[PDB]
Amino acid sequence: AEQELLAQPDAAYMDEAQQDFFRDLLLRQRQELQARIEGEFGELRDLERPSDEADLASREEQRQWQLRLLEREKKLLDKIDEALERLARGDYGWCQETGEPIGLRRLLLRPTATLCIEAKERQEKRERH
Repeated sequence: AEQELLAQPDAAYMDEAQQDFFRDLLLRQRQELQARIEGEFGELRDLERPSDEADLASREEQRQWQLRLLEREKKLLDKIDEALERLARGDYGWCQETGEPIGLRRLLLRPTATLCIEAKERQEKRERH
């Protein structure tokens, strides 16, 4: 895998190559998410289909569930679009609190992540109080 290949470079963290890698990843996820949203939309235009009196009860509260997913989903898209821009500005891959590098492994599992590990530990530790 290119993942294998990538997880072998060194203090070349976020060079033109490494960046080009994640731009690919993100865009793929973007198109995937985009098309999945389009799904949950028509999946909604199926509860807008002519309603009946009896099935009205559950069908409404089912539409209620959809709208929250469709909402989570729609936001996730922006999260990606934001990271895709971070890449353009050349601010990608770096921890926002401390300019420190965000793990390459880390970024692989969540390309969308904005903090490095220890920053997250410290932010979760504040949350505890």
